[PDB]
Amino acid sequence: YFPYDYIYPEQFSYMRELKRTLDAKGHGVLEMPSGTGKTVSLLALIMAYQRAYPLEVTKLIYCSRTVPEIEKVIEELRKLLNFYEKQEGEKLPFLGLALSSRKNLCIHPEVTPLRFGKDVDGKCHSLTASYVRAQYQHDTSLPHCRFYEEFDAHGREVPLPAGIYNLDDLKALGRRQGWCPYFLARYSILHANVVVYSYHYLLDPKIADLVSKELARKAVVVFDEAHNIDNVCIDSMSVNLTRRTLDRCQGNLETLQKTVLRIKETDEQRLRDEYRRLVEGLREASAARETDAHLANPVLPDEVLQEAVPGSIRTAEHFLGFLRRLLEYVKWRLRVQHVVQESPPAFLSGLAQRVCIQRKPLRFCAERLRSLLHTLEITDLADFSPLTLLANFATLVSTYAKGFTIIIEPFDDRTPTIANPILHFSCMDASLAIKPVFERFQSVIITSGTLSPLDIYPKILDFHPVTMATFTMTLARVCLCPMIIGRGNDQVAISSKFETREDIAVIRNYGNLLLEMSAVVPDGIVAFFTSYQYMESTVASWYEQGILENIQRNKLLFIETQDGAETSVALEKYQEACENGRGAILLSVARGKVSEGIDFVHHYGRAVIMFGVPYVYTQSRILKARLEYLRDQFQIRENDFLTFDAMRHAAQCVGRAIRGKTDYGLMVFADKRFARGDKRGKLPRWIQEHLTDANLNLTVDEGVQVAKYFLRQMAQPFHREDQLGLSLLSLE
Amino acid sequence: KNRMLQEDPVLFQLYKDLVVSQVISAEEFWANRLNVNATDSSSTSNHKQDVGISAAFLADVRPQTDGCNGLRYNLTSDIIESIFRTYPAVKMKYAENVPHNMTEKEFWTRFFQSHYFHRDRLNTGSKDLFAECAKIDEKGLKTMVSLGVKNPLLDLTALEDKPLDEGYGISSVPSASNSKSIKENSNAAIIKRFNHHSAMVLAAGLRKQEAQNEQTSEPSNMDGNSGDADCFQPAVKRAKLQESIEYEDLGKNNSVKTIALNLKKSDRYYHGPTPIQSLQYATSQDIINSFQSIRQEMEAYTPKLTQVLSSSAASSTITALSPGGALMQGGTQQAINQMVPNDIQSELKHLYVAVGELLRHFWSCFPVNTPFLEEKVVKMKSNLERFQVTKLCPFQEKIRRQYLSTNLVSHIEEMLQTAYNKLHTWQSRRLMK
Amino acid sequence: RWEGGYERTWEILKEDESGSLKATIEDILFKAKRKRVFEHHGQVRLGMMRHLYVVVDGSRTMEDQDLKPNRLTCTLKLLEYFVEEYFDQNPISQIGIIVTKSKRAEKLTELSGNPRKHITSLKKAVDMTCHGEPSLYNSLSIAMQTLKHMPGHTSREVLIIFSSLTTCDPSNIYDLIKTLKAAKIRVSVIGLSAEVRVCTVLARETGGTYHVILDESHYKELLTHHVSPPPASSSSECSLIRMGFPQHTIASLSDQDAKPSFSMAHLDGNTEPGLTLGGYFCPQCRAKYCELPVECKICGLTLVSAPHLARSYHHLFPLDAFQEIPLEEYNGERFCYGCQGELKDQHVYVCAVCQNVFCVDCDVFVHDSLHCCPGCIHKIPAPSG
Ligand code: SF4
Ligand SMILES: [Zn+2]
Ligand SMILES: [Zn+2]
Ligand SMILES: [Zn+2]
Repeated sequence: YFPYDYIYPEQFSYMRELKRTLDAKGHGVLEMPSGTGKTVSLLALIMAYQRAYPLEVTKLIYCSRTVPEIEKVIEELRKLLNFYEKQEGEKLPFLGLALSSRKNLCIHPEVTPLRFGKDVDGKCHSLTASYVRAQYQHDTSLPHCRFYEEFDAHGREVPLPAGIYNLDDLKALGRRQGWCPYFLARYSILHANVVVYSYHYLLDPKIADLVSKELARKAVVVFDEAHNIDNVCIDSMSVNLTRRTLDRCQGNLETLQKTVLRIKETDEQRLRDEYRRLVEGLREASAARETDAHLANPVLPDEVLQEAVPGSIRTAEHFLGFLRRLLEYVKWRLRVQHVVQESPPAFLSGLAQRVCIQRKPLRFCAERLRSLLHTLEITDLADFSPLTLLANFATLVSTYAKGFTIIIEPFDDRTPTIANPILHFSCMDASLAIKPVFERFQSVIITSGTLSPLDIYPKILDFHPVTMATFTMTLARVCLCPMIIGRGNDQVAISSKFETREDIAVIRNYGNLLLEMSAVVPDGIVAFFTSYQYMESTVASWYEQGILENIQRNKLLFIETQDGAETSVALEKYQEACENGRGAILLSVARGKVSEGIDFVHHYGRAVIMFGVPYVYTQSRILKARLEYLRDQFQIRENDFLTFDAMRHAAQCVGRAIRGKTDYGLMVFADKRFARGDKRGKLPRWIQEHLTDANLNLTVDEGVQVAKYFLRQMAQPFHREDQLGLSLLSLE
Repeated sequence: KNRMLQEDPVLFQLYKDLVVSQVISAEEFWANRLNVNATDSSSTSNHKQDVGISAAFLADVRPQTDGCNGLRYNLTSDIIESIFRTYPAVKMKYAENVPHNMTEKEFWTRFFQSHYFHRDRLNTGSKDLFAECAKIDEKGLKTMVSLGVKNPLLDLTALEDKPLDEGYGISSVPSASNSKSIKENSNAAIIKRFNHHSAMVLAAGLRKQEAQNEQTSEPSNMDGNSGDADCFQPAVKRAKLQESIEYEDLGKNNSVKTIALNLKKSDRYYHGPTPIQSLQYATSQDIINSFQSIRQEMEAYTPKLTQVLSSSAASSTITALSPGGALMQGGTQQAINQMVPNDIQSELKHLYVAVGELLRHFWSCFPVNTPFLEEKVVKMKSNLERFQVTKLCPFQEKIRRQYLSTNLVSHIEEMLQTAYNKLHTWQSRRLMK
Repeated sequence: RWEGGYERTWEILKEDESGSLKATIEDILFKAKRKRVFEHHGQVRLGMMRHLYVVVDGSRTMEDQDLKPNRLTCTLKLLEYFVEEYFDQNPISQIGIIVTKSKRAEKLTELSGNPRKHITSLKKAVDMTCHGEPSLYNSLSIAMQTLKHMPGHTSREVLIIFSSLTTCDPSNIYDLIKTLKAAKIRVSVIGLSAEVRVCTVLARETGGTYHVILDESHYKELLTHHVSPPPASSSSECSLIRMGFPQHTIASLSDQDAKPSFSMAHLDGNTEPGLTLGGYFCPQCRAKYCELPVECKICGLTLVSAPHLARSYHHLFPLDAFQEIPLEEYNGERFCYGCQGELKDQHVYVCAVCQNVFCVDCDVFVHDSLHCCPGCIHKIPAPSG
């Protein structure tokens, strides 16, 4: 049951956390210090619950947010697999399925090395179940999808795989025995005992990626770092719509008509046999691997699509419905570009004036979009991809709009002119994204190492039996140095009151507080800016005015790019440029997606400097409806979460460098807003012993010697740090 | 080899008399003198501000790139050279525009005046380096693809083609993105300029020793803060075992040295009937006898008045108070007998000891018949005549007088002998053909 | 706020047990602040005839004060003491003073044992600018190529004085691990008030011991920790042969004053540029020059002088320990077995074998100056066999 050595008295602090949340079917919220193996804590009891079957049943789904750390989950549990294996004697059967679908896909050297995921998987599925489903037999057009054919033969066969694999395993096994990740995974979902994949993949309302069978008997799912659920769920149902998309769609309108015109009865009587079968008994014909290729369920919590074949009986008639839609939709676009308008169910009502038959052909469209292409089975998917966007949209507008939100954003965001207007359909109820989750599941446990206010689980608007505060001791001398700055000499203004471009007199001493941090602190630092143009504003005075003149002389600097390609470059450098004779401080952005998937080690990356209040500051009026609805839920929330949204991202970013429990961390706080907000947002285990013991308005020049005093002592021989042997009560 | 013998006049003064007194050749001079300092003494001109410069100067290349309109050309590296010592294809580009800017001094300003500020599009040569660095980053792009682990460019891409989104997350900039078009253009180039300066490590990391493993992710990464690996393991009884046997040998042979043994047991044998204890009986009797004799101190009142034993005690005092007849003035020809041998023969003799130590060295292994090289077995023969002849006229120059000569030649014949010892001992191990 | 809060730090410190006996326990805590790490020795195996390499970071880190007016002033002054106390303890060794300054490395004093040469070098090293950045790669280059030509029967250890800065040197010093791991050369650094992970990985990949400077007292401790010849890695050597026993010469043996001075450019010996009158004599060159218990340049063997250097470590290993009791077994007439006094600060120091009563000033005098209990004498040598 892997105590395996001194475990820094925590597994016992989490032992009863399982036994309360699982034996009593507790939903459950865990605080966890960033300095704790996210699974060595959790899975060691979870895999212990896998062996300890209660009445009978113990499922496992797990998810996280980044596919390298997904494999890092897998990585040491293989020894945990091996650990008790020798100890309990023999070895029982196991499976953990890393199912990163859209990522690793085809071994074939022609399909494979085209860069993006979705379009190339469209080439794959167009080849498999659109070319070799339409043109079944053949020699050259059939090509060579041997791995899918191997799966079809293996469907009759019953193998038994080994343990949990990776995305590089099925790749090398593609030339050996594996029949490719997509289907070997379908056969392994049949008897899966543990699934790990992305937090995103489950939470796709666009294509409803139903992972298991809907079996809520004991559906046992585990959650780590589940911080920005809104930024998942609302963005999971967020619908962007380009004018350039529509005109391309306008161009393949009559393009598809030419396919209709050239086909007289060949694909048309193919429809006629089965469109009659659509009327007689309803059954999907694209339910092979095309169910996950097409919009599985845009609006999942519905009863059924009972009266399919909506007010539309023919195909060009159905095509005219989109002519009735799109051409009206640009009429619902182009005039509307003068005023931002937030009217979600009023739009569909005014649409009902314009659309002749509504609310059934709005909801029964995206399949009849697809199915009238399914009798074709011709059009390449990336060509058809901006169209599937559209029949997704009014389908979403058809069903869930009165609780949800329509926003129209034509004006200046990377367009200085009006050259690309856009609108968006957001949802608002991440609850209603996670209510079907909860109804499909048993009672499933969030763990977030950043979540200090427990009051934000009712921002998820849900119920909780178990929600406490995890308190761990530190006989490791001192876990960390949290250091709120508040300079008095250079007069702290670190919140953007006079904003990131309103004055540079604020900015005259962020270099000073950094270079001295650079001068003292060795061994690589990853700091967090607010945004890319903020970052662009950050270094804007830094070149022309004299700033780097000692900064490059002390360590070096790793610019992270708006483009993720060049952003991954310095990364290749930073893991190297620290581990050689160079400190090489990396420079980065909190809210940007450079802040996940890393888990910095004492090897490289052991200090973080705050820069400003880490709040949104960018997207207009996505607030107000989201604001007023929680004001329709709890009514004093303007002040409230608009603190915590910064805070939930802060230690999400900031509290990352410390792992194990001796790994160090210098998480200083250059901030103007600290009085309650930083204190509310910091962990109750972390405000208590460490944050502002007697160090609040710590001018950097004074705070210089703090880290000096910190490290020099803390780099002395560590004879023993909270050594546990046998069980001696202690009772916390 | 010749700049070595000219910049150093002391070693040249050593190198003179092998040509002046014709001791050895230059071929023999660089055959057995240097041989080690070819790595040690030549370790100055090669390093020179750490060559294979990757992460030493690169910290200071940007702050020390400009003092003034002509603040350049310090020494060798001064402030321009290691800039050239990193860029290679860009060094070919420098060579391309030196005639474009005519004067090299003009090039030093022009080629670096506009590239320093924002952007350099005035000359083909400046544009050559400018366009190349975009290709360099394009070239640097391909190398980062080959590593491809712990790189969330992979991990980010899986979440954006899937809904066809995160193009709005790019296109969502606040704060007046309408009418400037200045620093938007500028800063990304400075972003690009310092990423060049960042990849200038990468542009010089290949210079190190080509530095390649490119990271196939090594899928273990076992978080080992625990475990107690405890890297060093001494104390498996190594000097415990020495102490058990050497003090045992210091027990059974306690100081078998010069006076340390031979006087020791000889007087222990003189103790004689000590196991018989008849001497020890009389001892313990004499322990009991003068037991009382000390404490009374009437016998030890007058254990002083023997002026009979003062005169002799005064005598060897006075005898050692005046030693006489031992050449009080022992020097006073030594100044002449210093400056004449310490003009050449201090260095001349040193010509031998740079060689004769190696002459001891090849014979220090020769009967094993391993270090038996033709380079060495005739180097036995080579300097043998090259030294023992060239001393004979320095020997014969000082036998101008007789007792002025015969004192110092008692001490020089070791040089003749340690030569002939080696030669004499050479055939004690008779070498075959 | 802070005008009170600056003096809330004084409120508790100044105040104590009031009424009577004030500012008393504050002095007791200062004595309770004392008594830091004692010895924790007891080792075996290796440590013999070291060949040390002083490596000095000369950088801009020296300009910070932090202990002294210069960090070299903290460094350089006690190195002379470290030199002398080394030559006190370990004369069978020699030390390479090598200085890094401006991204290069200058082997300042060669690998040798002549103290005055080393100390005046430090006295020359006073007015050093320490311009430029540290480069260890040039330092290891000298360290390789010099010790490359040393025998494998030599102890191969390197003492680096690093000012905790960026290790500013190219050319794959991470690959110098396998260079020097194979070369069986140990490398020990201590960081000046901070840590370098790569250098910390270097020493933990070495077997050399790394530390961080805490204070000037603490600076002395690790020097003192590295005075002792440490048990380095196994399979270095066993023996070292042709240890030349010399002769002193009086130059008055048979022929009284037949030579005005025994250094006239022809005599066997007379190595260094100075006049001499005959004091010494080596076996193999038969080298007569100024007396030196080290080695020579023509016989090239080791001028061993046994009572000095074959005596120094010869009792530096075989130590034992005492014990402490606060009790009162009043052995003597409330006395000490050594100095014969009493204060009774409950540290009645009893030997492990002969079990004799000592004080701190008798324990320190053993454990720093006498290095053995003489109570074992009269107790070992009488039944010894
Ligand atoms: S099915 Fe398996 S092989 Fe065939 S395309 Fe998709 S990956 Fe490439
Ligand atoms: Zn000799
Ligand atoms: Zn005592
Ligand atoms: Zn004793």
